[PDB]
Amino acid sequence: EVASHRRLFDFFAAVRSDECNTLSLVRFLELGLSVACVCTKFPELAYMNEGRVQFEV
Amino acid sequence: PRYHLTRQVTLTDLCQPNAERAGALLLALRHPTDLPHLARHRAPPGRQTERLAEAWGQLLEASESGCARAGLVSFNFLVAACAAAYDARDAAEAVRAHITTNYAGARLDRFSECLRAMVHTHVFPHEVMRFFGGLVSWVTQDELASVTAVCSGPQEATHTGHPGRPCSAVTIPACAFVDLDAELCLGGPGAAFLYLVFTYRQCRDQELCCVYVVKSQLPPRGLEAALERLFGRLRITTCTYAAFAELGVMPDDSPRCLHRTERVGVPVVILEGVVWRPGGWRACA
Amino acid sequence: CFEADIAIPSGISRPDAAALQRCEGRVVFLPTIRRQLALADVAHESFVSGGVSPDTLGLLLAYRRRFPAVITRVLPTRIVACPVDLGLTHAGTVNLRNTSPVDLCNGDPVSLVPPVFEGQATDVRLESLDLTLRFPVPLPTPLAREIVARLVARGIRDLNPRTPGELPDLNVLYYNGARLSLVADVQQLASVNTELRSLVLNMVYSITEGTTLILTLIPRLLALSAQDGYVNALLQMQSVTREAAQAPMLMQDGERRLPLYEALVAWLAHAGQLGDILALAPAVRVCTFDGAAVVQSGDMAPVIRYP
Amino acid sequence: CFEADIAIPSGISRPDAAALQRCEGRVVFLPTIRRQLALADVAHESFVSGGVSPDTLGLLLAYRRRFPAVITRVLPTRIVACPVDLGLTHAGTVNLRNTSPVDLCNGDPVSLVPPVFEGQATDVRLESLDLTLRFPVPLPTPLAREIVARLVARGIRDLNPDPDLNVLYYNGARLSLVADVQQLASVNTELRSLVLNMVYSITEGTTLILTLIPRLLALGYVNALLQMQSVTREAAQLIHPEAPMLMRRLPLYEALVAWLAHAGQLGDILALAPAVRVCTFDGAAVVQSGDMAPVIRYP
Amino acid sequence: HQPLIARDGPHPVEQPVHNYMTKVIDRRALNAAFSLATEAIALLTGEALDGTGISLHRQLRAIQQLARNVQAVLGAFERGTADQMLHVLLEKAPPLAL
Repeated sequence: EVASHRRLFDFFAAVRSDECNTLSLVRFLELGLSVACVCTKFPELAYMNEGRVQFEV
Repeated sequence: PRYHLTRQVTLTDLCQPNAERAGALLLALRHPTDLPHLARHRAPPGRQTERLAEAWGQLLEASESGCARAGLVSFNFLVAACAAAYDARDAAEAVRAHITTNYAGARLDRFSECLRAMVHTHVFPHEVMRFFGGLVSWVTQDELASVTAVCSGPQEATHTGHPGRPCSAVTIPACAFVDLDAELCLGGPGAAFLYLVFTYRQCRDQELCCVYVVKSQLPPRGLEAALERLFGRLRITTCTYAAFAELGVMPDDSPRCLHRTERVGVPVVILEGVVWRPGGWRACA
Repeated sequence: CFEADIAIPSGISRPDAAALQRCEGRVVFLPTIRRQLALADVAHESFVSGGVSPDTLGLLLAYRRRFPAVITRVLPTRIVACPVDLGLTHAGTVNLRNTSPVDLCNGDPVSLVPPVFEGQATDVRLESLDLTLRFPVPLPTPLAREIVARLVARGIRDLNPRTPGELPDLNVLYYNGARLSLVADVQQLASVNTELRSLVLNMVYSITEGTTLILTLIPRLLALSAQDGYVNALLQMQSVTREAAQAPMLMQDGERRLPLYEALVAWLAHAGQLGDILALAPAVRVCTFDGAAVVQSGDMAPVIRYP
Repeated sequence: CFEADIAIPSGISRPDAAALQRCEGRVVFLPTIRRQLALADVAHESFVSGGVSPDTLGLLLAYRRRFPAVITRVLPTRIVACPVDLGLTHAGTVNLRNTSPVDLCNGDPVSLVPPVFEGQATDVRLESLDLTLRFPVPLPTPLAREIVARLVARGIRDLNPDPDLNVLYYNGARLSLVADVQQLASVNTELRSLVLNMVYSITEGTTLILTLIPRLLALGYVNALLQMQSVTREAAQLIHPEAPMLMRRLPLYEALVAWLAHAGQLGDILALAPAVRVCTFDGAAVVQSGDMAPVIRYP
Repeated sequence: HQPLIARDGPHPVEQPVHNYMTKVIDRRALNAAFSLATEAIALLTGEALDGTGISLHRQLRAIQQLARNVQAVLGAFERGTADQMLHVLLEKAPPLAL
């Protein structure tokens, strides 16, 4: 889903891994509103060809 | 295996790669002590075959072979020596201001005589000074030479980015803006196919010599009719003019450039990323 | 491979998607080197020039200035093609489809010829994308060089009439048996004319000064005719050599130029190159790993580099 | 690379074993590319094509037909060769044995016939199973195209007799083409069929063109441009040859294909295309006879 | 050690040649091979996976491709074992009318 999702993303590069002063540091992240405007989500799109949604009014 | 190294030990009587750039389109000098004999042969007898017997003999005067044979010819050494020959003057002659201040026209003046003497007795300068590569390393001594300047496919212009993190290495100059002939002004997207053509004029301009690179997205079968068109030096009759081999593919037309900064201000074209298909020569018409 | 793709641009006739599946191993002439390209320059409507379609000699000249490409894998979204002119660096020996009536050999050079056969038109039609497709016919190269000389000389007979209407058709071919009849429908003149001129102009330069001494030994040829087998079989019946039999011209300047050796050089320069300047260059060679000595019609033969 | 194995057959002698020790690094031709092969596909006895021994034509048909293989390491019960024709360009460095010219740092050497050099040199015979391995000669592209047109020119003066073509200097050395004492009398009978091929393709076409072009231009862009680049060349050849020689359309155009069919044969026969390249590393750039050389795959 | 029927009479004496005769072993190839596609190379190693069971499900359909192929080539030797015996018997078989 989410935690199961990137757990193979870290592993994919992991098996591809075999294949005078400080203050050199800045930090960063961005979430929270990163789900609000999105205003829905389906995760896990597999090998897919066509997505249909039909409307009945 | 998309990485190779080649090495030939010669003199710095020729190119002096310490005086060259990191990127130079080096020729060898295959059959170096040759051509007293083929001066006599392969020509009709109205050519007075005792000319090249002395002509190359004055070249190595300016440069005894010893155990370090005469070879590793620069790209500069043909452009400036033909600068007075072909149809570009005071701009191709800026290559002579590049050589004589860094390399020497003493070796040019003996060889510009050869460029009127080799082509005289039908000893045409194709299939002599065969292609070697792009001057990777210059592990040469003071007055002697030991160069690794790899042949052998695309790896010469891949192994340029990997060695130095800052900017780019070699990046394959054209060494004259008059050179890299801007053929196909009928412009479109694709990949570039580079070739090495010696265009001649036999007894009209008194055995003309020319060295420049073409620019085309054209096959070898679409290049020979492209060698019959676009020329004005047809006015000959002997024959077998305009030889060419494959300098290989530049698999990008986007990375060509326009500069005048090198090493004397000489115009120069950056060409990044090249499949160096070594190719083969052809000279019949 | 230096991968090059051609996408499926707009819509699909649902059986015709399967028609693109059975074209695996065929050849696309795409006049570029692209990372992506439309399917519009692919078909024969792009082979058609301004207003007029090429003849089977013009299609040779149309297949001159374009680039062949091998169908590698067929997706419903794209078709991955490998650029024959550059990307033949395949130790995996990217595979081709033989669409030809001749069972070939092992070890043949293979050059491409337009469809000119009487029954192997290779015409597949797309109506959703209105395009016509002529696949080239891969053939062995001596059999390929036996064809192009016929079709130009058939168009040489398109310049002059003169003779009675019963002409030798140039339309019966011979491979070990196997009577082949091809199509003679239209002969465009400029495709004949430019092909005829290089047949003239190269045969000009292929004669030299020392060549003339060989012409003296034409009566020497028939002296070997009635005294061996090899020569008499070499001497053709439909030849001018048996017809012309029914001298140094001194002009000797210097005589240290090797005049006889210099004759065979420039003759080979232009008369030695007559198959490849008229037709397409061979770069495909028959190479099967299993020890199979021939490759059937319709098979998938492994393909190696320039001969 | 894809190393291929050639099987040693049954009982051979130690000099037959030592004959296999004097060939480590030669050139070998084979019909198919099966991962296990036998010696029966290798020998000169496997070159029979019409029931007789092949000539230098009959070899150069096969020498342009079948496939080169270079033996890296010799073995009991096997022969390991990493073949040239498989692999991507400029990979899989292999090692050859030079013969009398140099093989400089470049040159792109070409396999060709033995009897253009000493015929019973490099015709190494196995004594026990009684077969013959005639190894081809690896000559570089300028001189390989040079010597092929000289002996057939020497075959002309040996054909119907009444300078000396055989000196042929290299860059430094003087290359003695003539191995007189027993070879040259075998030369003009082992290039015997081949000289007829270089002749008959000349006698046909020149006597065809002089009844083609006068039959053309009046039977117009190709008309005036016929002698445009041939002014005082073809009309001068019409002045020289048509006078001191002799002079029909429906057999003529039938002969048009047939000569040019023979022409397309000879281009595949002649000119000796490069197959493998010398472009070494950290060498003296100049190879000598009997010494190895790092040789890379594709021209 | 062949028998002797050592004779009476002045015909000369029998002599037991208890000779050692040798033979010679041959060498045979018996080669077999099997394909493997352009996919299932990242698969069956661990490169092209995901948290989807579909990634695991097409990882199954490479395993059920090899699991039929490994028995096919390991079968082909036991099939090939008998086929050699039919050659090496018939190579030393004279025709029984003679």
